[PDB]
Amino acid sequence: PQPRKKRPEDFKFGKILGEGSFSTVVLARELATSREYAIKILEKRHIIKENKVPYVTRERDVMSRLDHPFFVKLYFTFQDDEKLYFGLSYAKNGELLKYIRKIGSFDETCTRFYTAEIVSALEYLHGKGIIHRDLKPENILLNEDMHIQITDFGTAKVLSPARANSFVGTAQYVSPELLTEKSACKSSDLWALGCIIYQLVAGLPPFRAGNEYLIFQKIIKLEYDFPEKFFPKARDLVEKLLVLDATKRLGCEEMEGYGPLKAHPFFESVTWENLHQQTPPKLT
Ligand SMILES: CC(C)n1cc(C(=O)c2cncc(NCCc3cccnc3)n2)c2c(N)ncnc21
Repeated sequence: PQPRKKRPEDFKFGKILGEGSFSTVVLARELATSREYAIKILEKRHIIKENKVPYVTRERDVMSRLDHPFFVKLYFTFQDDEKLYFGLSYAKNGELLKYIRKIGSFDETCTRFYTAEIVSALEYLHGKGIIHRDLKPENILLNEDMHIQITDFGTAKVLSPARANSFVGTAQYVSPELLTEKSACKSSDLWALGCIIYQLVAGLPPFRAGNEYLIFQKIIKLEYDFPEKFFPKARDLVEKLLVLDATKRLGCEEMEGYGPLKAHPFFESVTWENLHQQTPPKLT
C-alpha cells in the first residue's frame, strides 16, 4: 500500500535538462521533501498519433524491473489530462559524452574504470533478458559521485522463451545485424560497448561519415582503423567486440558469457564486486 499518487502541484519545476522527439526532461524539486528529481514529461496526444504507446509502456515496465546502482531509477509516475510524468533519479553530472568532449579522450585508468562499470550494468541488464538497443555516451549518465547511470529504456527489447526487428538506434553504435538481418540480440549492446571503448580512448566513435548511409556501409564492411596511440589491451578487447558475427563477440552467450569478458587482460586490476563503492579516478 504505497504513498499517494503525486501531482504536478507537488513540484516546483526548473530548467529543461533535455528534449527528445517524444519527451522533455525537466528538473523538479518536490516541495514536501525538497528532493530533486529529473521528471520525464510525455504528451499523450503526441504519443498516440505517433504510435508510441508500446514504447512508453515498455520504458515504464523495464525501468520498474531494474534495481541496480548503475541505472537511472524510476521512483514514481503520475498523469494529468494532457501529460505523463516519470519521476527519475536526477543524474547531477550529465552525459558521459560531455566529458569525452571536454577532456578530449580518457587515459587508461578512467577508460578501464568506466568500461568496467558499463560491463557490470550490461551483465545485470542481460541477466534479466533485456537488450538496451540504443546504448551510447548520450544516455550513459553520471551521478554526483561520478558513477554511471544508464538511461533511455523506451527503445529496449524484452526477450522471452535473441529476437527483434522494428527499431534502429543511433547510427554510430548500430550493430551490423540490425543492418543485414534486422534482428537484435544482447550481443547488439556488446557491439555498442566496443564502439564506446573505442570512443573513450580515441575521442571519437569508430565508424564516422558525412551521413547515415555511409556509416552503415562502414559498419557492414568493418571499416575502421585504430590510432597508433591506442592502449594495446583496449585494442585487443575492442577487436573481440567489433566482430561482424554476433555469436562471436566477447561476453555474448555463445562465447560463454560475462566471465570471459571480465577476465580480459584489459580489466586485470579491476575488482568487479564493489565497483559502485570505489572512488572513481579523476578526469583528467
Ligand atoms: C542529460 C539530460 C538530457 N538528461 C536526460 C535524462 C534521462 O533520464 C533520459 C530519459 N530518456 C532518454 C534520455 N536520453 C535520450 C535523449 C533525450 C533527452 C531528453 C529527453 N528525451 C530524450 N535521457 C536525465 C536524468 N535522469 N538526470 C539528469 N539529466 C538527464
